[PDB]
Amino acid sequence: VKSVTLITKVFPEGEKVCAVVIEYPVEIDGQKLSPDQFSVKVKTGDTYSSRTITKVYANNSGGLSFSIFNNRGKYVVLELSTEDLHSNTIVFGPNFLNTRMKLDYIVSQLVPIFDVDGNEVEPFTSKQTDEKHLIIDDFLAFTFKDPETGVEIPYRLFVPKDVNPDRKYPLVVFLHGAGERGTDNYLQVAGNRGAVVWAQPRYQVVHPCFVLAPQCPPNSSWSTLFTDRENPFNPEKPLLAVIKIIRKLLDEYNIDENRIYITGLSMGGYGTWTAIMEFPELFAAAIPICGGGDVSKVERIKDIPIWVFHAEDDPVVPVENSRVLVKKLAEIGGKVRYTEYEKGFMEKHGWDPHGSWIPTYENQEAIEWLFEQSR
Amino acid sequence: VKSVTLITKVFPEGEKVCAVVIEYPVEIDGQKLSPDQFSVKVKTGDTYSSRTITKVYANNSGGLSFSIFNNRGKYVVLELSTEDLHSNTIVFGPNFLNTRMKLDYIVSQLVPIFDVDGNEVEPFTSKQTDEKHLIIDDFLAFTFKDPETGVEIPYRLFVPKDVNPDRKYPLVVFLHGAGERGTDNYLQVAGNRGAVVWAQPRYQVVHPCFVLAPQCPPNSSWSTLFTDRENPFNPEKPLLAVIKIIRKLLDEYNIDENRIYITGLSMGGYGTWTAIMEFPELFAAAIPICGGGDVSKVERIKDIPIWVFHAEDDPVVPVENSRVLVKKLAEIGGKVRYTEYEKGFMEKHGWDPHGSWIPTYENQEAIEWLFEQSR
Amino acid sequence: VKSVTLITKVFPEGEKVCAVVIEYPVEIDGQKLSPDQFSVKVKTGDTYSSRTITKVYANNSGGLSFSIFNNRGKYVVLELSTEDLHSNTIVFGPNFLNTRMKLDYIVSQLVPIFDVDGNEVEPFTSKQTDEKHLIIDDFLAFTFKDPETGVEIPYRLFVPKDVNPDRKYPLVVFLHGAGERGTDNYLQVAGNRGAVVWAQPRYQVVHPCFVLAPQCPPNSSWSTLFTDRENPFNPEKPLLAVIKIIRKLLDEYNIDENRIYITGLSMGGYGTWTAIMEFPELFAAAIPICGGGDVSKVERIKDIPIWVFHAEDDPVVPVENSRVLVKKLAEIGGKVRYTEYEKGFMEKHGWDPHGSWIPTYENQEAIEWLFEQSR
Amino acid sequence: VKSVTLITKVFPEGEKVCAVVIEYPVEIDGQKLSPDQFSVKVKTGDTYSSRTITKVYANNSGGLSFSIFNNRGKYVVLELSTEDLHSNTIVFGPNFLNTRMKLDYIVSQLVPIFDVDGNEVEPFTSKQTDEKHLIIDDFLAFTFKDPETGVEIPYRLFVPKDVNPDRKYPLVVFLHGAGERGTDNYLQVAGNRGAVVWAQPRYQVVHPCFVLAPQCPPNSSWSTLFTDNPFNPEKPLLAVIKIIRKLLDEYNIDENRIYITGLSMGGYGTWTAIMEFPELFAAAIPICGGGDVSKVERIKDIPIWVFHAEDDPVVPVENSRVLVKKLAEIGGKVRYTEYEKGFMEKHGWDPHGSWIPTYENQEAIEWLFEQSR
Amino acid sequence: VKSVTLITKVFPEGEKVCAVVIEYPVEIDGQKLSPDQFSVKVKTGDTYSSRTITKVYANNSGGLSFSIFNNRGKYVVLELSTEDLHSNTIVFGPNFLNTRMKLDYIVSQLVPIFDVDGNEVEPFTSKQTDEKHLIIDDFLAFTFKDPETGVEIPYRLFVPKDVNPDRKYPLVVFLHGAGERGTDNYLQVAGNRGAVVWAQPRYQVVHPCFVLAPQCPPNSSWSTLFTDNPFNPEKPLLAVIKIIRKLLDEYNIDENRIYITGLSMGGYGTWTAIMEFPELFAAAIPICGGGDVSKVERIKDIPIWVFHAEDDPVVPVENSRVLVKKLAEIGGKVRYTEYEKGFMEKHGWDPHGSWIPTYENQEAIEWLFEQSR
Repeated sequence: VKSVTLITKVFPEGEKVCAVVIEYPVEIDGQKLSPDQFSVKVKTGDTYSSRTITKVYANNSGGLSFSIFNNRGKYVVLELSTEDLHSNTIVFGPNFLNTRMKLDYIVSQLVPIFDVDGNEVEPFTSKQTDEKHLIIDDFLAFTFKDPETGVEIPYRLFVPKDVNPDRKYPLVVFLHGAGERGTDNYLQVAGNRGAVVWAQPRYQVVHPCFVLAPQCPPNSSWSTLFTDRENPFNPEKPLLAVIKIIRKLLDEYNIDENRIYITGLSMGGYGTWTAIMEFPELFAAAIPICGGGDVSKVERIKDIPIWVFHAEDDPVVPVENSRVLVKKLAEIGGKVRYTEYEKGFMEKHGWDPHGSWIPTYENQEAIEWLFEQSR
Repeated sequence: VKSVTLITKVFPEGEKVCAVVIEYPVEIDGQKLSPDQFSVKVKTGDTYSSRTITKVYANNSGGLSFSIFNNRGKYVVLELSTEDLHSNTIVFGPNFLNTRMKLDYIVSQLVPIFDVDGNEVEPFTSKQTDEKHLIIDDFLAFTFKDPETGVEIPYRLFVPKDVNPDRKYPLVVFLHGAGERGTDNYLQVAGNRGAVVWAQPRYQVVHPCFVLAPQCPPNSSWSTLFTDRENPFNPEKPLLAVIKIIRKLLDEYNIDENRIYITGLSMGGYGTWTAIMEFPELFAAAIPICGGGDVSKVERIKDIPIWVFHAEDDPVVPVENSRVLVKKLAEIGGKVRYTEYEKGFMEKHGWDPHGSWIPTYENQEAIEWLFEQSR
Repeated sequence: VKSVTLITKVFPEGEKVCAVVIEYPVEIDGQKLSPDQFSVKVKTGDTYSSRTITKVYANNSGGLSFSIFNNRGKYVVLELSTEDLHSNTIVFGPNFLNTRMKLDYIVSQLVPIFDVDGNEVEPFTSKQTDEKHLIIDDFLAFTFKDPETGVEIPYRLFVPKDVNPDRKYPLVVFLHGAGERGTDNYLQVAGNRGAVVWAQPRYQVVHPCFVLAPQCPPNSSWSTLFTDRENPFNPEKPLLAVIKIIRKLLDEYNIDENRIYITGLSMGGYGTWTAIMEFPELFAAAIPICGGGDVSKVERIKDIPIWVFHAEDDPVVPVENSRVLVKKLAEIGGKVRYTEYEKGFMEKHGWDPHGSWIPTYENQEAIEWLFEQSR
Repeated sequence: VKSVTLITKVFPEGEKVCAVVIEYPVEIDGQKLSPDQFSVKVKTGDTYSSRTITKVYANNSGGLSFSIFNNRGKYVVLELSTEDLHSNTIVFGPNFLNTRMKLDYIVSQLVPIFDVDGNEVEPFTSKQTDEKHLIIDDFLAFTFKDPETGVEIPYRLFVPKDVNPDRKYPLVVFLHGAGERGTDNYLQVAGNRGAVVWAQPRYQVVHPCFVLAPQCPPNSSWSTLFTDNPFNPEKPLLAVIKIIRKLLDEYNIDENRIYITGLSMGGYGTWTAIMEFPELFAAAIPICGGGDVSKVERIKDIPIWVFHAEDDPVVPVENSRVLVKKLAEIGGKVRYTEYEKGFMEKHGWDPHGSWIPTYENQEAIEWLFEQSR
Repeated sequence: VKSVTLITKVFPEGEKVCAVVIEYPVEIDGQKLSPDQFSVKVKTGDTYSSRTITKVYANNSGGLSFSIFNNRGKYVVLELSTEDLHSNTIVFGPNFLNTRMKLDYIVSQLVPIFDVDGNEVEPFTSKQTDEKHLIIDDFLAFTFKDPETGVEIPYRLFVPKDVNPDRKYPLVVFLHGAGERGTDNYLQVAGNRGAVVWAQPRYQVVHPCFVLAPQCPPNSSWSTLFTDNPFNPEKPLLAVIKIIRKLLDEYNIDENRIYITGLSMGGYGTWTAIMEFPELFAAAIPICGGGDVSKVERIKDIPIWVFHAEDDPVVPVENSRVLVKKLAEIGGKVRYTEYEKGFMEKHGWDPHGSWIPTYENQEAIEWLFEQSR
């Protein structure tokens, strides 16, 4: 048996282990396979618990790709329920700092299975061999040293593919929330669908597009939110660092300066507002999700298309925070939109009301809308 | 213990008691509070039944506002399930006349609770002290005497706030259904989300805007629906009265004559159609929900933007009623839209199929759409 | 007792028997009727199973029309749950060929019922007397002999009504999937909501419109999908036949040549792509649902408005199939849209992931969108 | 169709319709029969409501008797569920007087069924052509006027079948049950398993015997219970003694095994019967009643097994305690089975209904019969 | 309000709060009373938690006694559910030593209630003014120091009421239960129905008798079980014999029906008691214990009924087998009821807890009492 590969995918609520792919020395028909032949367990933290297997099938790809036409291949897929308790890869530390658990699995083929050549492959158990992160392992990693400050910002960058280099494509920059702050250069891309959505085939196929995901570094913030109990709206070192890495990106890549979009939640949201306000010239449009908020400075962004999102009953970042801005924006001639989710609506869907970014990145309108903005 | 305040909010299906706020002489941390410490009961009609408490928390506001940051305050909030049987404030009388039950509650703190100062507040029970109606207690009340007829129409009016008086804002006039007919000048604003939606922060913050809610007076109707088994489409005294109170409103207030929107359901819907047809000049746009219907007269409204709404299986006001109008409108060059909800769709969501206004006022498109109309 | 009429309606997932209407010699008040007075059973195949009755009511129409105002009439309606196991009329044969079961019912009035005249109608049992197919029995049937080939294509055609003959209306042509291939000239109209949606009152009332539903004939396909394991994209005899029957339609009917829309799923989808590519001049706009796919030939359709739909996890027609086209379209200047449903999304709603046409025809945007296209 | 016959059967809780037996003009292959092919509803009292069909079959018999070896033919039994809400024939009106609603049933055959050669059989609907009461229609009915007190007492009498007439058999006398006071000469025997348990084959093959169920008229009691102190003979009980004498005169009954048993008011009834005629009876099972403890000496020699649920809310458990205590301390021949609080509610029975598990206690039955003089 | 009184009752599983009795200053019409009108919570140990009110009413009594005929007045009983998680007064600490948390309850009347003339009665909240322990507060408490071994033994003693003093009555001696070792003179009698079953009216009206529940101090056992071989008398058991003698000296007790019974360690206790003083006892029910099989000859003549669950994970079922086997082969007078694997888990009891169904087995009770010398 060649390998056992854990597969992760980023779901609205974060990255989860979503399937396990086993590479058999020979092919195998899944025409005959079945979930109860197999066992998948996660360690947390000193015991194992069962992940529940929803489907089973085989292919030669190695992906989650399945055809009712050729249910055979050296790769057997074990698709797992995303509703499982320990499906997440990120445990929520307290304060505002999550951590992503070194992944720990054990898999078993419990009974013999019929192979195509054939006819009998003997039961095995194995810890994993491989992680393979969907729509995360496509972002290159780079660190950046702000030559003027010292501050080092890790960042992940998605770069379109099969795409004529003689055109220029947009850039969606993503600022993450306090929870993904860190140093591992991974959290920012796995915390929620903030960076990754823009990189999904479904969208790339109609709007290619770079994505940038800077990670901002445990003890600080994008804005001066966590660095100044005086006023949280000012540009902090990390945010400035990032503007420079946008500039680096412009320099190196067929990036259309006219369509630099920015978005982020919480700290990343506060951060979006600050970015556009301290650099009105830089960005084509913004989606700030549950942040704030320098009202004196809305005059600058009067001409930037902006869709705001906040849940009414968010108890971490008060909704008044977004209302103040939108209200002032609108009366001033804005160019602004605002979906504010109803009290309960979030809970109703199984979401902390603070996680207002979740329906947001699942909004086809918002994404389509963002791409029709330009300068 | 200073006070016990019932809080009502208008939900799609009507006003419900949604929380109870207790004012304690000292502050209290909810960091330590919990639903099972407390009891909330409603009288109906000679016995009490339990309202079920979903959350518990404390603040200094007095509102449903909660921060995971300062779960303390002289106000303790007891949030109640909106799914409870006797959560409504309006019992449906038979015929077509609802009544709103004088509200009758009793609340108890069942065990001692730790205060911040501290440390021990002793169990109590109390009937209520206060009602405090969210997004209803913002509409001023006024009665109007139609000097030409005699007819007295009570009305509630919402008036934007924090808003430059040197600009002019729109006016959304709301005509309610037979069920809210009356004299108490409350029903029209609590029957459903018809008046109140337009006054929600989420919308006011991007389109300020007056709202008018005339109440029409038990034995009559907006159109001659209930006053003439000959043809129901003609302007009845109440509807005419109202046009005059629009005129009063224009006179007194920075109301933009170009953006007078009108909407209503059933009798209020029939009434919307009549209003625009007998005063094509007055209104910028209309949303008529399950009404009718003077087809001869569609030529006048040929230029008014109109979105129609009716559920297919409404058994009170037949759907053909809306189809006839829309059909004739469209072929004539309308300027019309039409969402007709599928048989079952309503039931499926827990709604009488006659209550087609419910998804409607919960439609972001419809609201956004209404505000981009003007003359 | 005059008659017992089975009523069918086409639901997203196919035609189902949805109610039973009994014609009584006298009138009857349903004011007093009730489901438990009655029994409805289906044969499958040598035993009967219970259909579950959700409502009961009476009218004089004979339709599913109900008024809380006149719950009386010679027609008693027995509305049945659409969630029943043997509610469908089509059993899925294996391979790619469904068949529609000759319908077999037995109904009983189990106890006496009070009539209006009155007062006592005696229990009965009866097999059915009548089928009466909603929004299917409106399409005329015609067969066509392609004079150049020999191929005979049956087809169903919907023709607007109450509509000025001096204007011209659009034509929505529907190509069905392999499953509805056949000869009975019915399957194509009952397999899913593909033809019928466009004929629903809700839409006809705002966009009248012909609908054409050719049926393509067991051993073949619209494109050369099933007729050439070399390349599936070429025009097959049936598809060509159909273009000619469009021409027949133009000739005979007030059909606006500028607004000939085309749509279809699977084989019908493959077929849509081919149609527009081999006749760029003929069609105003297209919605191809899970098909393919001649990439070399996208240059021709560069100017046709097109909304593509495919579910990510469709295992019959791979999603890459639609992505390839959309991707190439877009970079070439398309005029294209693309909703690709998320892995799981379908299953989540109770739908085979291959049935991506189901949310699609239930999309108000897509329908509204289609009608604003023209030449 | 030749007929549709209801079948009643006395369950611990009382009488119930528990089968509908449908008589065909041919022979039906029950092999292929199914509950979902029929429907049975009971009118109450304005509307009808469904009865749950639990099983189906197919004998030549006509009784609720089924054999896996021939599931055929002429007769078709539909067994109904006894957890159905409207399975009770008796409805407790608002008092101590229940009543037996005349039975109203409609029965339909929903689909064609295959007969034995098969051959379809085409659907029908019908009201019932028949009632038929198991074991309960096996008790002869008689009335007796007290010659004496005018006061007429209806009785039901079970006679052993078909056993050697030149021998004497025991007599079991049952006393209901304020609930069953009346005139129909039916309530006393349908209220519960009071009189019927003795009559079931399972007990009759081994202790063949007569059983006597008189009926107290309304507005009276067996003891002076519902007149007032409550323990002296009332007209009705007096009259019953005479009926016993009448039966001895008329029947081969063993005078040394006349047993008495009763149930609530019948239970008072029982204690009074024995304390006032201590010579007459060989043994007694008073269930949740009471009686004169100043007269316990009189009965010190009769085997007695006393039954009462501790959480009884109608007849204070205390009434048995006092008697049992005094009895045992004075020499005895007494038994006591005091059901624990909760036990009754645990088994779905009103805690006053202690006769329910009692008459179902095979040890108590066998015990009674081991008595004599 | 005059008072709020908790009511404890010994359930097979141990002691529980099962009613709160609320004393008004007027008379309440229980007819109109409802569970949803009150709330009762038990503090444990930091927070409180809800108790389930299952029933409500309304007597002048004060006990858990209800009559449908007057649901009134002064006193109001709220019965609590015994399937509640925190219904146990005793919490098993981590060992063979449980403990009885001082009872902490808060009780509220949520709505006005109609009194008998009615007349509202206005809501209140209160902690408890009272405990009150059913049957358990009917055993006098005494201590005894061994004059002898210093070793002090607390005991509870039940005395028959109110029966003829010029007669001798049996004595039942109960031995807990490592769990119930202590000093409070309460655990032995609350752990389970060990001592109380004998005291319930249902058994007392028919076999009136004394019962003795001594308490083994902690760190000891009745036999040498928790010292070490485990079958010889320990200080505690020795002392208890003397208490028996003391009671005979002090009380009208029939020396020919002194019965011994115990339960786990008390069960060892029992086998040791009899093998070391074979003259003293008339019969014995050892429950899941063991003992010296080399000394079985000694006891060959005492009626004994042995009980033990086969899947016991504390005291190997084998210990009873060996004794019962040797006993029967040697002449006997022995019974054995070995509960099948699963039976205990089927009924919600720890398979070690075999005393639970045993003390609930009315056949075993009646059996013990049929013994003598």
